[PDB]
Amino acid sequence: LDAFAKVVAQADARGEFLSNTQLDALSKMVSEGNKRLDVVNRITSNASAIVTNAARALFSEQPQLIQPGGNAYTNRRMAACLRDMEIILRYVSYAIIAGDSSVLDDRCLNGLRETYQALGVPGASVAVGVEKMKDSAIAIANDPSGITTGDCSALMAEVGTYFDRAATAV
Amino acid sequence: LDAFAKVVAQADARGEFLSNTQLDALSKMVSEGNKRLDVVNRITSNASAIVTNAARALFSEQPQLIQPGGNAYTNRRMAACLRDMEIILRYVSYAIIAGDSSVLDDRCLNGLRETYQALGVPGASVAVGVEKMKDSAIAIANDPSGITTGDCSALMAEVGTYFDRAATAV
Amino acid sequence: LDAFAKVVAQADARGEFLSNTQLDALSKMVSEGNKRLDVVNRITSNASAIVTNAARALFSEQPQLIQPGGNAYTNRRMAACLRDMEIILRYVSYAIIAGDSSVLDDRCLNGLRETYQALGVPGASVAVGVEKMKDSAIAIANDPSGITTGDCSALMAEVGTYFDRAATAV
Amino acid sequence: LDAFAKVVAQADARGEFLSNTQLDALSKMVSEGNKRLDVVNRITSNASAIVTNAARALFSEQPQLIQPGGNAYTNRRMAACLRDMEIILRYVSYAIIAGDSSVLDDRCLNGLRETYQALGVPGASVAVGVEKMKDSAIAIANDPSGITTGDCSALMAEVGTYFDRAATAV
Amino acid sequence: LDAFAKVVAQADARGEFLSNTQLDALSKMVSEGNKRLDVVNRITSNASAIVTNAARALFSEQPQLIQPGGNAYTNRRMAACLRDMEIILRYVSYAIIAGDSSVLDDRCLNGLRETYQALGVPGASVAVGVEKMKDSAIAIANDPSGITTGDCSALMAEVGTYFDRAATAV
Amino acid sequence: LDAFAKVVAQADARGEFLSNTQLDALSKMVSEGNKRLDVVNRITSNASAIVTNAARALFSEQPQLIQPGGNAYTNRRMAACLRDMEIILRYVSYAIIAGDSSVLDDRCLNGLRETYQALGVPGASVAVGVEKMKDSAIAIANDPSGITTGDCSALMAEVGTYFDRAATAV
Amino acid sequence: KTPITEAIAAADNQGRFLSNTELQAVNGRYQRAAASLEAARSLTSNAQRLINGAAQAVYSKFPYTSQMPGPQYASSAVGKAKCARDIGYYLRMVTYCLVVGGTGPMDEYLIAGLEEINRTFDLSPSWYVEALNYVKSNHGLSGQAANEANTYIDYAINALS
Amino acid sequence: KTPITEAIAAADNQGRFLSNTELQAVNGRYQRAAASLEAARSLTSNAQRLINGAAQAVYSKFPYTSQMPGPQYASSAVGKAKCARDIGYYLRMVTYCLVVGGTGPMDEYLIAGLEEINRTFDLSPSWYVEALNYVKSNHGLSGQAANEANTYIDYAINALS
Amino acid sequence: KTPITEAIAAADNQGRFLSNTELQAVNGRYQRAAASLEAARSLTSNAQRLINGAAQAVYSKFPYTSQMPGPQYASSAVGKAKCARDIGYYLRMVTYCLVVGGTGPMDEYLIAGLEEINRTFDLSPSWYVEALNYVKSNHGLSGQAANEANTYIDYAINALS
Amino acid sequence: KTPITEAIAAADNQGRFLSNTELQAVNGRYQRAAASLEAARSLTSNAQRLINGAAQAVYSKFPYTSQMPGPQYASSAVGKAKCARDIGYYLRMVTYCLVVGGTGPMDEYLIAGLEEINRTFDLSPSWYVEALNYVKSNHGLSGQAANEANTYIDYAINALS
Amino acid sequence: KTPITEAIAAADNQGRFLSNTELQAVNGRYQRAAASLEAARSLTSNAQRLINGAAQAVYSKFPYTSQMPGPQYASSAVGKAKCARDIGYYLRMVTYCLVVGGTGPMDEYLIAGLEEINRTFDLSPSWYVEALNYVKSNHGLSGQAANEANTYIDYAINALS
Amino acid sequence: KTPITEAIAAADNQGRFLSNTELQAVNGRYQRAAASLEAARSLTSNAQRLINGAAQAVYSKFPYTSQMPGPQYASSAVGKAKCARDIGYYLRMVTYCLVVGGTGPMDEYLIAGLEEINRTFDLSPSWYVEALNYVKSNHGLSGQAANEANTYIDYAINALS
Ligand SMILES: *C(=C)C1=C(C)C(=O)N/C1=C\C1=NC(=C\c2[nH]c(/C=C3\NC(=O)C(C=C)=C3C)c(C)c2CCC(=O)O)/C(CCC(=O)O)=C1C
Repeated sequence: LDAFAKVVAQADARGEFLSNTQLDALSKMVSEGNKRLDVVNRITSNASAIVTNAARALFSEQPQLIQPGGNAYTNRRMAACLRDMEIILRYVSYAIIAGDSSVLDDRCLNGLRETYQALGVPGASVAVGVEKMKDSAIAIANDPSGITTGDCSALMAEVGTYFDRAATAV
Repeated sequence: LDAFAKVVAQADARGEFLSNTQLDALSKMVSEGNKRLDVVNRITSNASAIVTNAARALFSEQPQLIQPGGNAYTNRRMAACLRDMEIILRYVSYAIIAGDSSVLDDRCLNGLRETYQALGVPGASVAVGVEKMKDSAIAIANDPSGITTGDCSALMAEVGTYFDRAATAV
Repeated sequence: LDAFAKVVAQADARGEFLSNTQLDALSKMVSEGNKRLDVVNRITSNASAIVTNAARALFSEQPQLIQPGGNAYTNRRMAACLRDMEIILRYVSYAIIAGDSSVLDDRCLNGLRETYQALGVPGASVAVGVEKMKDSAIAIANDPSGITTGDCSALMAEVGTYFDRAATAV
Repeated sequence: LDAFAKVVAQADARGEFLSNTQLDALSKMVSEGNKRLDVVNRITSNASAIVTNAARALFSEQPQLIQPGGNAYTNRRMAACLRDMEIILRYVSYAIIAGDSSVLDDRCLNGLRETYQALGVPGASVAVGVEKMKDSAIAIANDPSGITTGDCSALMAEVGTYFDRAATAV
Repeated sequence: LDAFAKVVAQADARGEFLSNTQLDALSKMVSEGNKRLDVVNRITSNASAIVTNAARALFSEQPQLIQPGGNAYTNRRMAACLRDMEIILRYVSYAIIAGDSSVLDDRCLNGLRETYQALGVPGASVAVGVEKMKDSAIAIANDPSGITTGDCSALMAEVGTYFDRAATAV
Repeated sequence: LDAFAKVVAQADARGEFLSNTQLDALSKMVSEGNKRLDVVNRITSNASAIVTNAARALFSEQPQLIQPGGNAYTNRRMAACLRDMEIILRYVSYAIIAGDSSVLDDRCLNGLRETYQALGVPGASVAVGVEKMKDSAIAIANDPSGITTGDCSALMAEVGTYFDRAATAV
Repeated sequence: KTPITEAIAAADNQGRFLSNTELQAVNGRYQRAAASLEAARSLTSNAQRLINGAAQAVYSKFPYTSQMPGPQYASSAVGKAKCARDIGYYLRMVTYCLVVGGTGPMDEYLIAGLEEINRTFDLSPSWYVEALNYVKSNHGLSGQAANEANTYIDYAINALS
Repeated sequence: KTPITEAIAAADNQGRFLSNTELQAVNGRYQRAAASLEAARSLTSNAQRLINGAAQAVYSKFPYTSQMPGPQYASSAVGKAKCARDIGYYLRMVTYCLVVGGTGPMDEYLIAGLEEINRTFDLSPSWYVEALNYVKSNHGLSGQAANEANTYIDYAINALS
Repeated sequence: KTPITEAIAAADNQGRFLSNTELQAVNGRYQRAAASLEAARSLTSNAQRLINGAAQAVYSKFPYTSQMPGPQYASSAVGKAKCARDIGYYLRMVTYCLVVGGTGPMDEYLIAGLEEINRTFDLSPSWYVEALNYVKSNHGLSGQAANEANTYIDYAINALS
Repeated sequence: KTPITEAIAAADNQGRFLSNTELQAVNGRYQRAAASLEAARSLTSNAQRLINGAAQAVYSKFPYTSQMPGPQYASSAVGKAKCARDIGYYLRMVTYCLVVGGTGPMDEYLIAGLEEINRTFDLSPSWYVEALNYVKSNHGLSGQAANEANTYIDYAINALS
Repeated sequence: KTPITEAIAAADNQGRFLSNTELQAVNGRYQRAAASLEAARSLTSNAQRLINGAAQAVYSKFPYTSQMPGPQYASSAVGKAKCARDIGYYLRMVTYCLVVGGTGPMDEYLIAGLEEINRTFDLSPSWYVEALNYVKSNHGLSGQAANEANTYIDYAINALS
Repeated sequence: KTPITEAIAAADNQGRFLSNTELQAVNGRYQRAAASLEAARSLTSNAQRLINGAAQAVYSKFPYTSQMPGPQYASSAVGKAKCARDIGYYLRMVTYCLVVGGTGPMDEYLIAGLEEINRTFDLSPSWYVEALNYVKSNHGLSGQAANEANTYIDYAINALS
């Protein structure tokens, strides 16, 4: 679901047209559309740096992860770890454009905790990485330079919720 | 299994030839063959009407099924519902030609209760539909018009058991 | 894993080079290599006889297995039974060349007990067959005729462990 | 290719940036974009009628096509014939949105003449159908009612070329 | 096609019902049905002997085929050769039950000459094998012993044509 | 085929055992085995340098290949070109270990000329690249340093033939 | 598709000679053929009457089909001819099914594409169901010949429902 | 399915972040949304009138639908209520398409299974085509709002033809 | 596998009701069943005599099978009992095929794995071919009952050849 | 690949006409094109200056690239020309992306095979990242034109990181 | 199939140069080749004696094979020649396996199709097992040459069991 | 992956016992193992010296790696430790390859993911190529021990080129 489909699905189950209030709320989402696109573009455009800097900071804080025997030791496991960070960032970016967390939940977060537990991936450490990405992604998305000045505080709170949702799920 | 294979399978597990009594029972099934074929032909030849009339009667009695939010609301769910009625009728017809319920049990009824429970399909309502089909199918199969007069009471009881088996399974 | 890979895997998890003692142990395995190859060749070269004679002895001791209703009755079940004996012998031979039971455990024995229980295959009877193969395989492998005389007692004990592992697993 | 990609591909093969003149031509295509979208929408929105009316007129003029033994006789062949009319209309509509015939040529028209010859489909009759669709599609696309008045003569000529290309190809 | 379908296909292309004369011809085919089934059963029931005896006679007459370097030398090529003899016999038997050679032509004989030429299979030698099978198959099918005495001369001529068709095709 | 299989295949077609002279020739190939393995190892161990240096020299001599519009322009085409050089080197190395060109002919060179012609790949330029690889591969394989001194002139001539075969094929 | 080609196809799919099961299946067809061919002969001999009567039955049941303007209706000479033609097609297909012993001819020549055609040309399946019901009610067949005819007529009705 | 979920699905299918192409696609939707939402508000505000009028338009065009006995017809109170209900469903689906910016809601809730339902229950697609045409002729929209509404109405008509 | 389960399987594979072709196929079986069941009753009533005679026919044709030492031969009491047991299995399978109307029982219980078993245990197919030929020559059946029995006996012989 | 060909491809993959969603997607491109084409014109007009400056920025950041012997370095006239050529390729690709409205040209002509080429020829991705950063810092674009240019420059940087 | 072609095939299947593992595998063959080629030379030099003796060993073990009428037996001049020919084929195949260093020649020329041929022509695998056992008992090889010969002879015996 | 597990895998993939070809392959490994294990012992005994020297060789060849600020460089204590650690990893992997007789350990623990890691962290493959070349030039091995070591070192170099 996107935010628009979510309301439609609820309405259909009730056999109802959307109300004027509901239509107005959707119009409001549209009016905030440029800002939402800027958020997605800024995060996407800085994706490699967001992931890499967060991963580097994670391994610096938790050196055990990379020492022999650690879960991110070997290039194959390191690559898988970097891939997971990117995957989470990617699905968070999808949730942002959608204005809804359903894609993040359904295709990424559902069952992930159990997947990690079965593999021996330290979920708590993934959450640290995710929270590091949250901070850098928001700082980038909300950068006042090179953009028409305006208020994106609501969007930044929403973006935060998606990152937090991911961190909680692991 | 068909009725013939059922006896053979039991005999093989015992390493035994069929007895004369068993052979006579199979000969009796053969002698009733024309009647059995008429039952299958009559049900098949009226399949669309049997399903449609039963479905219409079901939705008339349980209007909730088709109202918005109901399990048979939307054309996709309605089509799936009609399909299930047809599927059950089809497998019942197979059981009739076989003189054995194994195909109905193995390919259709096994796991169906749990399938419906997982999807939210109201199994009890499916059973109402199945019982409606039972009554119309038997009325059609046992119609005295346009056929050499004879006694099909045993067959009609057997046909009833297959429908009942399906209704119980959901 | 083979014996060499096993030590390497343990070392990598510790981030360590193999020690001189470990290297010497591997050199010792290499020096025993000709004997190990003779064991594998002798078992392989007599595989049909090992399986067939063990199966025949099993069915002679447990006639119920082959009587009508028995698990090895019918040519399809008999063929499956002979196939399983061959499969176990094959995986035991792999373990021998590897000097490690991991292939036997991972690809053959894991889940086999439960597989047999679900099918109704008498695992205890399979174990009798496996133990019969053990005795004939070792007698063949350790035959003093037609080979440079030497001591293979350690290898024969090792071979025994693989057969025993298989018997235990069922 | 679309019109934009076509120029880029030619430029890349020469190792050149697009010229200001080329950029201006692309800007002009963009400025005509609303009209182009209206053409595609109008044709799409009337697709069933365009195909059906053209097919009906074709069969009225060439009754042999539908008489027993004729290529469009039987419901399967009739359905295939209607499908081909729709397929051609669809690919023409793609060419319109692209401002380039490459998709029409590459995915639809290439080899079609030989395909029809091998099957016994009368290509000349397909061309009659295509030309009938051309006339009704242009009449619909260029309808002065219910749209901001403006000049679409260039677009209508272009649309004509795509239909003609299809007719020629068969 | 079977003989019945052949007439129907021709009629449909003309938009015509079958004539009474055509219906009578089909009734005649039905009346000869028992004899036709006996032919198919007798050939099928003796298939291994028909193929093997013909192959043995072929190799006896053309010893080059089996000598080293010969096309039927090696067990793989011999098996392929025996398989081809069986395949041809099988498709001939299908043509018999159908009362039409279309299955034999379409699925077996079409392209076979060129297939053999490309592989280096001596088609002329296959034809000798096929003609040997023809003689033994007809002798078996037309055996006066153990069957209700009657005239099958027409059927035997028809059977001959199918074998001859196969021989010609190679 | 390898050199051993080649002789066996010829013998089988004649139904003959290998002669003592033939056996002696095979023994001679075995005695040269260490040298042959050194050739393969040296070429393999320097494969990236052999390909890259040859490609660089080719593009330096034929700058058109890499200029816009040239066949090796774009990173995708450059990668494909480097891949082809590696593929040819790889198949030549297979021919060396086999002492037979059949793998090189069958899996690589057959149809390559026509493949290149259809794509517009300049086969003559590929041949220049192949000949450059020949010279560097032989220089590496025949390097007198770091190896037990001996005569490899026959092997170097043989290696040359495989490279030449590849160059001719394009 | 016929009972015989289906038997051949099953055998061929499994790389084997015809089974005794398949020979029994072909015998089953041969036994039923007397009734089938009787039905075919009768329907054919009465074709014009059945077609004319069936068309009239449709116009009677659905009077608007003779009145409403439009190419999809029998409100023009062309339309009335199209309708009688179609009904004739259905009857002819039934006779073909009877002749070969299965629905193959109807499946290939008529049922494949049926839903597309009826939707595209705005033809109502119910019109054809009435025509088919008229044929059932008026062929005058008895016994197993009637059974055979009605089986194939009912097959067409099921496809239209 | 919506313009946004389609963009996400395309990106995800290729294991990549949203492309600039996909952001432009979402912008395209946002730009069109003013017209779409205007159409939705209007159709909704006029729903009862459009539904009632559309039903009457069908009964007028096809008088037999009010007369002929049978559950498939609007010749009973239940039947008339079913018909108005269905027309309301179509209108509601059109408003949903306008809201999300694509046919997803109509495709999922209405078009999937449509042909089966109409054949099974003997409902004529042409009845619904007339209802939809009435809505086009009577919504009173202008400019791009009218274009948006008519695009989705025409999509339904195409599915029924 | 039986004629009836094969009909059901074909129908089910195509998601459809049993065809008239398949009903004719089942009728074909029912018609043939009188001959099949007669053959089954007779072979069963004469089973011990046929089995004993068949075993003797094999020992007569292949005298070494009574003489040569080894578990694969009938040169021991155990071996003679194994042989008579096997011949009994073949006869029993033939009666099962007659009962169900096809080779299914023989295919599942005997033919699947046959080549592996005969090679593994060094049993010669030709021994069993002689036993089967004895049964054909000595069952004393006539007409279509004889045809049915011989069809299944010949099927086994073909599998062994 | 372009926004328009992607729309066509999606439609064609599903055997359907272009959707209203896809028309909105193409509209989205048309709306963005003013900014894209402005960026393209500007970058093109300033190409030589941007290329020269970018090359110098790389040599400044990585002084060894002008000094170390080897074909992979800009320490020879040939090497310096190769480097400026490559930077020109990147800039030209950016203008192509702006023109078509997506990364298709860069993906096909430059990114496919990039990792192989850079490893094979010992070229450091970081050299190119610096060149691209110079272009961002020096194109002098504003507003959405700057956004468009930077989006494609950043796409290349991401591919190199 | 040979040790070398198997190494090449494995490498090629993975798109890579020969591995050091594969070079070691080829070295392994080269080391074993002295014993293999010694065995081949010896068996070849003694071929007629081994073939004649093996045939006699079979006739001795299975006296009926010289007596029973039928094309499958060595009870005619043609049959005796066929038998000696076949035994010669087996011996020749063993020498080919020794020469190439694996079972490839035997697998391709003899084992593929073996079961079909033996069943079709009523040849007993046990006859050939006795011939092969005679060869093992009479080749007079020692050490690893004997090991090599016996390995391939035993491979054939396993295939026949 | 090892020479032995590859032999087992090939056999298992084909449902068969180990072939004589595969036993020869394992023998080939056993024969080569003396040289391999000698190389492993030597490299291990000299590990610290080889690692320290290799790191210095890289810093000497690429002086900027000691100077430029950034986490990817050996211009900090952490960076210098990372570099020596990595070089130690390469050396350790070489000894593992020598021990098992193939590249399996290096492939699994180091080469899989290598290109991603080097691009992500801005590490130059050429740095590692110099370290590996230092090891070749300084291990002091002779004969086949040197050949074995250099084969695996060259394998790593090829992967980085
Ligand atoms: C030529 C073929 C044969 C020559 C030689 C011989 O003189 N008669 C020829 C065959 C005939 N068979 C006849 C009667 C007949 N055959 C069958 C066998 C089939 N029925 C099917 O259900 C089964 C398939 C599973 C087959 C096989 C049957 C049942 C009959 C009828 C009863 C019988 O007489 O035994 C005849 C007589 C003419 C006829 O009745 O049609 C000939 C001649």
